Parts: sequence; C-alpha cells; structure tokens
Amino acid sequence: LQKFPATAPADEIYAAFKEDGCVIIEGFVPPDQMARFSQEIQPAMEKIQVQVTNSNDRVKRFSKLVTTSPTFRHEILENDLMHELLQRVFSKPGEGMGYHFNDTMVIEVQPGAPAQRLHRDQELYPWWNSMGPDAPECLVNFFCAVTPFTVENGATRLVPGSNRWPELTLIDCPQYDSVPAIMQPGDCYMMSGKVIHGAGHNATLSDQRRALAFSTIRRELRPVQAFPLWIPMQIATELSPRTQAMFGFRSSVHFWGNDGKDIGEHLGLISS
Amino acid sequence: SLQKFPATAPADEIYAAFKEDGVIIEGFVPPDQMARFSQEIQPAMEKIQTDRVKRFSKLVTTSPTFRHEILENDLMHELLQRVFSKMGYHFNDTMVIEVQPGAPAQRLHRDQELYPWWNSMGPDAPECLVNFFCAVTPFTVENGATRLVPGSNRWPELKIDSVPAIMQPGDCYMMSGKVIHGAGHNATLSDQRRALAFSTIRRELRPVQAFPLWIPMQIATELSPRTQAMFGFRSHFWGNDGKDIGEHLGLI
Ligand SMILES: O=C(O)CCC(=O)C(=O)O
Ligand SMILES: [Mn+2]
Ligand SMILES: [Mn+2]
Repeated sequence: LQKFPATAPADEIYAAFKEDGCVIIEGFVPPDQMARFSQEIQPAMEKIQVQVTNSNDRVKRFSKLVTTSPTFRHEILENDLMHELLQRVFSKPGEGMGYHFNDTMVIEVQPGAPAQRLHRDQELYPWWNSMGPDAPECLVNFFCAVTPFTVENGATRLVPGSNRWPELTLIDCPQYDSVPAIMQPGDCYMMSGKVIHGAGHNATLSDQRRALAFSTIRRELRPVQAFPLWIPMQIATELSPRTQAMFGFRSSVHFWGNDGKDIGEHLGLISS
Repeated sequence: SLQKFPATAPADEIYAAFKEDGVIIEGFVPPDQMARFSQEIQPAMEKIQTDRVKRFSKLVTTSPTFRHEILENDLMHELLQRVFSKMGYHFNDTMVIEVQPGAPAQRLHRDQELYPWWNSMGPDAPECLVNFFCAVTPFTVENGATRLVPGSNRWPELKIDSVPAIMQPGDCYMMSGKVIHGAGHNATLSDQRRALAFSTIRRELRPVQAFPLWIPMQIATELSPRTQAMFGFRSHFWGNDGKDIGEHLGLI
C-alpha cells in the first residue's frame, strides 16, 4: 500500500491506485475540518443504539451527514483531489461527470466489535466480478479516518494485490492474508471495488473507531441511498453544483434526467 | 431463430421463448385500454412539434388510463420476476415513441449499449434491460414497424437480415437489451406509427429518467405499491439507511 500526501499530483496518486487498487492519502481531509464535522455529528452519534449479535454487530452506521453537519456539506464535501481522482477513474471526456455517490456514511466500530468478513465492495453489483480483474471500475470508496485507525481498534484489513487476482470471486474461494489500514484522523484510503477487505475487530475497550466513507459509483449504477428523496431541497440549495450532482439533484441528458433535460432544471437548481 | 404468444399464454411458455430468442405477446395491453390511453395523451401529443419522431414520457401524469390500468399488468410482472428477481427490477423509462411520415430508418443497435460494459459480458450475460414495446396504433411494413433480429442475442461477439415488427394495438414485443433492432422508415404519407415503450432494468442499474423527482407526489400516492417501487418511490438499493424510502415519503 503506497502512501501520498494530498499535495501530490493526481496523476501520481491515481497511478498507484490503478496498479494496486488501493492507495493511502495523508490529510485527504484537513484534520481541523474532520474534528469540526465529528463534533457536529456527535449528538446524533450518541443517539444511536449499539446492537450485539450481522454487519451492524457493535457498529454505528450513520448517513444523515449533509443534513446534520454544516462542515460536511460546505467544506468536507468540497474536496478537489477527490474529484480529480474520480474524474480520472470514472469520467470520459465529453460525457460530463461519470460518477455519483453510492453512500456517505460514518461507520464507528465499537470496542469488542468483530472482524467483518473479507469482501469486495463490488459484490453489490453481482455481475461485476465476472468481467475479471481487467473490468472497468464500478466503485471507489475513500475510507477516511475521523479518529485514529490502529491495528487493534478495527482498522480496515486490506489485501493489496486483490485488485488484480486471476478470478474475482465471492471470497467459492480457492485461497480461503490482510494488512491493517493504519492512519491518522484526516487520512484516507482510496480503495477499488475490486479490493478484498473488511472491517477489523476492535479489540480495544473504549476506542470507538470512527471513519468517514465516501462510496462513489459510476453514473450508470443505482446507489444504495435514495439521497435526493430524503435530503431536503433546503440543504441541496446550499451544496455546490458538482455536489448536487453527487447526490442526484442534478444530472451533470444521459442518465437521471427529465426527457433529455437535466433534472435540476425541474428542481430550480438550473435556470435557462 | 421469433415467436408470438397470446396474453393468456402461461408466463413460462412466454419466458422460455424470450430466453432462447431474446417473444411477441398479442393483447399484452387490452386494446380498449390502449385506445383510451392514446386518447388521453393526444392533446399533449398534439402540443408537440434532418428527427420526425415524437417522444413523450409524462404518461403517468397525463393519462389516468395508463396511470391506473395499463401500469397494472400482472403478466408484465410475472415475466420481469422470471427475468430479474433473485423486487429485482424497476423502470428505466416509459415513452410514447410516434414515428412520423417520411422519417428515416433508425440505426440498428442493442438497447444495452446504455450500460456500455454489458456487451463485453457476452451472449450468456445476465439480462440488464427488458423492453416491452407495445403498439398503440398498428405497426405495418409501411409506417415504420421496428426491424428486429431474433437470434442476435445469442451471438458470440456482442446489409443485415431482419424481421418487421408487425402488430395490432395492444400487442407487445418483449425484447432483451441484447437484441439488435431499429425503427423502420415511415414511408406512408399519413400514418403516424405510435408506440408505447416500457423500458425495465434490474434493480442495481440507474434509470435514464429521474421519475421520483419529476412525477408529483399527488400522482405518486395513486400508484399501487409495486408501481411505486417501479418508479422509485419505494425500495437493498435506493433506501434511507437500510430503511425503506417509502416510509419517509409517507407511502408506508
Ligand atoms: O469499516 C471498515 O473497516 C470497513 C467497512 C466496510 O467495508 C463496509 O462498511 O462495507
Ligand atoms: Mn466494504
Ligand atoms: Mn433502442
């Protein structure tokens, strides 16, 4: 797993991403912004009841971020490097923006919580493993640290070469060896949907491991969150245009449109 | 390699024909519904203007007959369950395409070029898109009936022999995204070939129409629950933290 500062050119960061399916970006989010956001979402996180048994076994998952945290909708969402890398991954010259959000979720592995099974994120699109290691990307998660990731508080366990394996399968597996995603608040891993990984078991006793996941998918795929339905137009009018398209308030013809027109015309976001 | 079945035909006998040839269903939509629907969308279609083809998608808001009768077709869902489910399908688009006198032939294509990676998955790939292309007015060799190619789905690598899609009002052609086809030249002087397209796609795929964002909720409440999920007003995809989006919108 290579590592870059977020001051590094996008061509550089994305090259390691293509090769290994997986890069680490240091200060991908400014640590002051991450702690404002984290502070802002805290009354809501406290209001979440942990379950013990499931992917929600002693894990907090919370997606109401753009509606709850001003720092998220105004500053954290407006990451230029993210869009450079997303552009390079998903977009074709002349087709607009080739990507949108699948989900934007804070995941907090509680203490004692168990190692999540080794999966690929692209198992969500069941057919995608068949196109093989040389398939186009469907999914890229920018899995960010809100609080520190240690090996023992549940840092994501990643397999670096998974990106290029012979047969991408449901991990029916013939090899049935993982590395922790150690990082500091503000860092992030940028992970292909081809990369095998899973949450780590939080062996600590009070270290609530908090993360901020930006799950992005190609324009032609349906997201797990019905964002433009449950986000209010009040918040949407505070987002930048590229961010409104991230959440399905714009079409920025091809998909998610109104008779070939952008849906944002209908919603008032675009005026002729 | 192209078969025709009634609408009383057993859905598997219909799905078995779809599967190997990539199926015609006579009387898919009852002719009297299709007739009334076409009457309701007619003012709005009057209100529309080198390509000499009219396309109209605001069917759920325009037409009570479509909204309440034509959308509720139990055979359309029996077949989509057999094609997509492991509700594992939703709508891609609902369009009235009306080809006008003199309009040229449209280029042959597979509908699944919309998801540009699907052809690479070959002729044994899972289905991404099913179109139920139902005839509103009659289709004839003259007025530009669709040209289709029946075995072109099963081809190893995804000027050409074809069949015209001859049908009466109410008949559908149920067509895989893998099937090559194209509207014909409308050579008539007066025959506006009107058609009704149900483009359906599997649940993991995005639609070209942002239905739940332009169909008003005054309409959305007068859809059956399966038809609300068809249009994106219910839901695991398209949710609200795993919870059904239907709740937050008040329909559940
Ligand atoms: O939190 C982690 O370490 C991984 C989480 C993950 O992979 C998921 O939420 O699907
Ligand atoms: Mn995952
Ligand atoms: Mn077509």
